Amino acid sequence: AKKETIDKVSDIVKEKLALGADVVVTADSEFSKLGADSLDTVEIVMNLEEEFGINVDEDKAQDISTIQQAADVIEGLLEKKA
Ligand SMILES: *OP(=O)(O)OCC(C)(C)[C@@H](O)C(=O)NCCC(=O)NCCSC(=O)CCCCCCCCC
Repeated sequence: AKKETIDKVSDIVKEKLALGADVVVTADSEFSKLGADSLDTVEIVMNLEEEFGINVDEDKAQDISTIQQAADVIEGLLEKKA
């Protein structure tokens, strides 16, 4: 995934887990480290699915460990369609 796609996901996540002002997010930052809980984590994918207009199961998003990890998977879905 490019730096642009990462910024979009990071922007939404940091905002979802906090204000994003007092929180630092990186492509190497793990979702668990950010504090993303079960109630939050589900919200992260929910917003991304709506923002990116895609659909992904939580089971598949298991290989996700960092922000970019999800970014790469999402980019793949976009390429699949159209
Ligand atoms: O929701 P919470 O109160 O945290 O409940 C936790 C729970 C008690 C259910 C615990 O037993 C639990 O987590 N069970 C499920 C197994 C588990 O530990 N899952 C961890 C989820 S973390 C995860 O998936 C990290 C990546 C998240 C990616 C989200 C964005 C993906 C976009 C494609």
